[PDB]
Amino acid sequence: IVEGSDAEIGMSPWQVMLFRKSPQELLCGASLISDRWVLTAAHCLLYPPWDKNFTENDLLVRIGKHSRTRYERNIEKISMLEKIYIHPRYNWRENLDRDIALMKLKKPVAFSDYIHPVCLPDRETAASLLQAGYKGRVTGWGNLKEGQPSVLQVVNLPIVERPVCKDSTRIRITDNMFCAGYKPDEGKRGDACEGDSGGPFVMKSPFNNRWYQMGIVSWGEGCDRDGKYGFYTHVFRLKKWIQKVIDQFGE
Amino acid sequence: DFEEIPEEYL
Amino acid sequence: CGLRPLFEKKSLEDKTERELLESYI
Ligand SMILES: *[C@@](O)(c1nc2ccccc2s1)[C@H](CCCNC(=N)N)NC(=O)[C@@H]1CCCN1C(=O)[C@H](N)Cc1ccccc1
Ligand code: NA
Ligand code: NA
Repeated sequence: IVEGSDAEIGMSPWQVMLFRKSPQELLCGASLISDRWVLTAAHCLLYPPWDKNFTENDLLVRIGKHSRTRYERNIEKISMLEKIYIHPRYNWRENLDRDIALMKLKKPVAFSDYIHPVCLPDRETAASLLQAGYKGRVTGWGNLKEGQPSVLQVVNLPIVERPVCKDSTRIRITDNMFCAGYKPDEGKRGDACEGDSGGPFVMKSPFNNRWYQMGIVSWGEGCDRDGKYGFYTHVFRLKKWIQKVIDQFGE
Repeated sequence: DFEEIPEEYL
Repeated sequence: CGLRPLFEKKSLEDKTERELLESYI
């Protein structure tokens, strides 16, 4: 995160850390959606240009974390994956279209003051909130500048209109993506940045005041550049896919 | 600079 | 889902959630 602040404790209890056993190191962010299911960016697992192809055995999922680096002895819970599921039509060859994946935990995690799932949007929730101008919140332990924070960082950013999104870049933008950030005029800064990938873009419903995950940190060019925006996986558009695997494989 | 984790985990 | 133990649950608000809510016209 760029230009964000330290999270308060228990502010984002669905925040997960994707963790490499060896070298043990931070892979990406992720989110807890139930006691056995984690949502991440498919590019955190599979990205051939960079020679990335993780298997279950390669990873650890860390939940209830605050510190980037320490093992939080009576707070965090570490889990093993039972299974990874990537969007069959994820496009790693051109634009990261459908950048989403689900991870099934070996054993269900117990909820706590620090560990609690986020909701998945519904058509009407998506309808009223996914609006240009409306702000969302991003969290992660990624790069501070286009180095690494000691504690979880948070930033609030406004949703931007499709055309502006589209005119900011040469990559082909699809309906499975939205972009967020301030306009250079606007004069407020903030962005996600490398290492933030796979983390949640959440909004708080003013109707039932629950936290909903609208997006997943996906890609950008640079971090906090003026005239540029972060891109996120549009979670609602991909809901059915999600519905499908949970319903065909777990819970 | 990652502090070490419980071998029960790996 | 989405109701945080240390916040919604005790009816406490985080330091910047209002910036969110105020943007929802
Ligand atoms: C995110 O943190 C990561 N994913 C990986 C996975 C494995 C190794 C390391 C990391 S970093 C990062 C988030 C960027 C957010 N930026 C802004 N909001 N400003 N994502 C990436 O770096 C992705 C993954 C591959 C290429 N990425 C890019 O963002 C490229 N800069 C742009 C790009 C987009 C689409 C196709 C190819 C390149
Ligand atoms: Na363009
Ligand atoms: Na920017």
